[PDB]
Amino acid sequence: MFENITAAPADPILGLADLFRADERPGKINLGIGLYYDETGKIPVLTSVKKAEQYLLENETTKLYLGIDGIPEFGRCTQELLFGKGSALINDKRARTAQTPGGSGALRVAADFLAKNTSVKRVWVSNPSWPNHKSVFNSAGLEVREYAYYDAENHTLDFDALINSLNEAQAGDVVLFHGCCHNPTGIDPTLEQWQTLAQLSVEKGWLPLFDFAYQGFARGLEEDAEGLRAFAAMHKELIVASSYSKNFGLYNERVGACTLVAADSETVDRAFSQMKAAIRANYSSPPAHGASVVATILSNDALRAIWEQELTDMRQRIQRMRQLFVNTLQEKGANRDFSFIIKQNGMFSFSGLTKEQVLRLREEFGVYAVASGRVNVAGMTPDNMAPLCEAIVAVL
Amino acid sequence: MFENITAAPADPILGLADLFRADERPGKINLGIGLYYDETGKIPVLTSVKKAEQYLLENETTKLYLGIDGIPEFGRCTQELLFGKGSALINDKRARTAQTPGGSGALRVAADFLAKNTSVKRVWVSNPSWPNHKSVFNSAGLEVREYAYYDAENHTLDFDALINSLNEAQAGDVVLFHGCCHNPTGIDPTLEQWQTLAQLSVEKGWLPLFDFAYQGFARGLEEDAEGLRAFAAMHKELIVASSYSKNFGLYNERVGACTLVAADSETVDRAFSQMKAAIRANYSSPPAHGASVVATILSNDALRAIWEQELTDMRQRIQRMRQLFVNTLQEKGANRDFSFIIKQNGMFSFSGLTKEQVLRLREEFGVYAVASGRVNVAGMTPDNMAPLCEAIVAVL
Ligand SMILES: Cc1ncc(COP(=O)(O)O)c(CN[C@@H](Cc2ccc(O)cc2)C(=O)O)c1O
Ligand SMILES: Cc1ncc(COP(=O)(O)O)c(CN[C@@H](Cc2ccc(O)cc2)C(=O)O)c1O
Repeated sequence: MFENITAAPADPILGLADLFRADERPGKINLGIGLYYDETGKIPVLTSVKKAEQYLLENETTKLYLGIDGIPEFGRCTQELLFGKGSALINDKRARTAQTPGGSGALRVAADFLAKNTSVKRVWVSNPSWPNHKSVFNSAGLEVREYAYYDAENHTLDFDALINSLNEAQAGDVVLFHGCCHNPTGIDPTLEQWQTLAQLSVEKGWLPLFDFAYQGFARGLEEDAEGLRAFAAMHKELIVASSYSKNFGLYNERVGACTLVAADSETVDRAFSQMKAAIRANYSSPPAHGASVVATILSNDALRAIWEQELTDMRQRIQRMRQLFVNTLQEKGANRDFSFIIKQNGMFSFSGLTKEQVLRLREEFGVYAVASGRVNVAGMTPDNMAPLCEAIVAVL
Repeated sequence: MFENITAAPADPILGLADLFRADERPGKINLGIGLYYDETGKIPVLTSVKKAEQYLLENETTKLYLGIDGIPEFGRCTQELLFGKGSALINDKRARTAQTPGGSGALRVAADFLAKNTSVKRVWVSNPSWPNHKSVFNSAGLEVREYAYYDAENHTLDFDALINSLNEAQAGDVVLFHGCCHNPTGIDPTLEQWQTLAQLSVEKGWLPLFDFAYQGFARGLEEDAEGLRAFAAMHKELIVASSYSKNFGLYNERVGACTLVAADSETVDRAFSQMKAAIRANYSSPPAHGASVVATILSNDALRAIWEQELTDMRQRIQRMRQLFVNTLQEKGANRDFSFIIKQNGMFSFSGLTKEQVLRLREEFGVYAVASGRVNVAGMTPDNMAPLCEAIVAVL
């Protein structure tokens, strides 16, 4: 049976890892995958989480199957964190949430729900975009089409080119928006541009699906949900695929949520029921550990207090490593003017290096960036800066 | 968008939980979902588990993304428990293993891999079978045909209707077997009956797909893997969906595995890149806790030793709950002769009860079995024995 099977091509991102993990060179830097690092070059486990885990250790009496929808309380929490204190979405009981294996699994769940229970045939995804967006959607049968976004020549959001693109989307189409910290550009639309698309997309008849894997690294919690919050006000229906792998450091435990919002509760209920079935034929029920951490924390004032500060801390060191990055570039002999890098939010930076640059940075200096020229600021440290900035400077 | 969505009818097993949960009558018993219970009727967390968790607590420095295929250890270990320490398979590097969100997720990973890369068209699954095999396979767009298996009248494995109903299996079809502990019958083919099927399947050109989710509750670890190991000798190609949910009480952390057998290293290799690819479009990478807890315990002679006993002890108490069940049954009324029960393996028993019988125990006595009339031995205790045996008796 498998004599004919053909070797697939590796994950452009995740596959880099393997590569990295294999060079035996000394000074190898890894600006690949989006991992938050600390000053001392490591991927710590936050403190609020070890505290959460200890609590679990001494408190857990069973490993009982969770519901298909996970821990209720983790849901309440995701919602509040998503919509706000006493939103009508919550007051109206218009949202139903499901704990899933990461934000990558909230996607896959969404798209099996859409295709099986809807008339959705197409999903529009920005250009550029997170390479897995397509494969996820494709796998559920859906067609993926791309809209314009990124003004190369000037490092922004080309609004009108964006708008003009989406004028080709039929009603009933699904439009895919990154909540904040666009991956991999780092550019995000103002509150007005969100208010815009918000009105538009309502008139145009689109289904908006928000990929929110970074609440907290742009400006902060409550303010990084604005776009999303503008949308909710308008729409009767929407879907959000959220991740807690970056803001809780829980990468390998897989914590995320799939939120569904309908016109009302009777609906949402009916609709949610089908979502479950989508799960039940996938993985059945979600993993406990990681999500129980999340609720525990979000539920406790002290622990929360602690986590929030851990967050703002992660964010601030990033904002720091970015200023530091250009400065040194500048101070190191860099052709281009990189200051547009200080206009990008989140863990990355859409560098501007060509495929052959990124290819050379690696074979020749041991540096590791995604071929799009995506660079992970969070992987930058005062101890690697110089050497880093020197290789780049040599390849430019 | 969601205005015409048809509510779905709930999972037949998990759905039962909901009902149990919301029921308020004091003496309610729950013989539904396959969860191991203790003398006092709790679903305790194994000592070897707690122990390994502690270890992780103290020693975990990171939550870094696992690989697509998970913890190498975890795999290396799974194949061993699957094929046996010395096995050629291992020595021939013909197996590849991916850590997954349970036995469910492995099933699904199997389906999405087949579907997408094989030209497999139909999957054959017993009658009766576990109700999710269908849903899983369908959702991958596969045809589910049934083979015959259980001989009601004398409660047994009719090898005859078995062999005859599979005569229509086609070459390239996929035959699906429960390695041991048949859910929901509890009847298994003998090493001989196994030796034979292995012979056919070869001769008739089938892809066997083993569903192993209870290794250790029949006879014991190595004993229960006979059928599988017989197959492994003959076959060149094989698929195995394993789960640790029951033998390690890890129900809610989703731990199981998917093993791919091929003729050679190169093959399995190519063929596994494809599998990974299928993983990347679903959930990305596996959840770490639970699996880490398994490699921990299986790589440590000591905790291992502690493990193998908690298991042995779970089995023993089950077998005791069996012989006590019939004993109290007879000794309490019973027209029927339930003596065939003692001949079933694992947590359940195909009771021989009526749809309308289980509807009444539930409604009138708080008892909770599945509709097929499948009862959990494991959810039986010395304290509840009487009261259950009374209602069952009053509905005969
Ligand atoms: C925008 C975006 N959305 C979702 C995800 C996946 O999040 P999880 O919660 O499932 O981890 C990511 C992840 N992006 C990171 C990490 C990653 C993970 C898997 C694969 O295949 C590739 C990358 C990244 O490297 O950009 C998003 O970025
Ligand atoms: C026969 C069978 N095969 C596989 C599995 C996989 O369970 P995992 O928890 O490892 O994924 C099971 C488990 N079935 C139990 C519990 C259950 C699980 C999911 C759903 O939807 C319903 C019940 C059972 O009671 O049969 C098998 O049983």
